[PDB]
Amino acid sequence: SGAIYVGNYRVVNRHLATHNDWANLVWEDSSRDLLVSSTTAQGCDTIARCDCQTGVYYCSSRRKHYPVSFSKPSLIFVEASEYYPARYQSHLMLAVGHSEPGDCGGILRCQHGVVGIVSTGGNGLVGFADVRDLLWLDE
Ligand SMILES: COc1ccc(C(F)(F)F)cc1CC(=O)N1CCC[C@H](C(N)=O)C1
Ligand SMILES: [Zn+2]
Repeated sequence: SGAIYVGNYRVVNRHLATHNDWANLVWEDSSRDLLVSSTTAQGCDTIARCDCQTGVYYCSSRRKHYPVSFSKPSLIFVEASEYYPARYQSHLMLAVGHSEPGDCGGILRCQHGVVGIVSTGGNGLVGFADVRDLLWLDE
């Protein structure tokens, strides 16, 4: 679990979104595994606006933060689940690192701020859904 709170927005994994998130929907994209809902309180997370390929993520299954190198956002296959069919997920970045299903929502950050959130994992790999292109999160 986990979310990004920026301004009057809450960014979560779409597959983990709640009834309130769907009832206060701003935007969602199944192909990115993202959902943004509105909030009644101001968020202060800084979204990074950069092309960094190094950063630190929070890994709930280890109660620890890990430094990682990660790929540029791209399309990558993801197998079925209670949430999605086998398909390509866009705006996804991979890194070598530990992750388990409940790790989705963990923040990845670089020196510029929030980069994205854990969305996939498996094989000693960790996938992050990028949020740096969502310029409207600030305005
Ligand atoms: C961080 O997640 C994982 C990490 C590890 C594993 C391992 F296979 F090893 F058991 C599995 C996962 C879970 C996973 O990748 N997905 C299930 C939920 C929806 C995700 C999506 N964005 O389509 C895909
Ligand atoms: Zn950066």
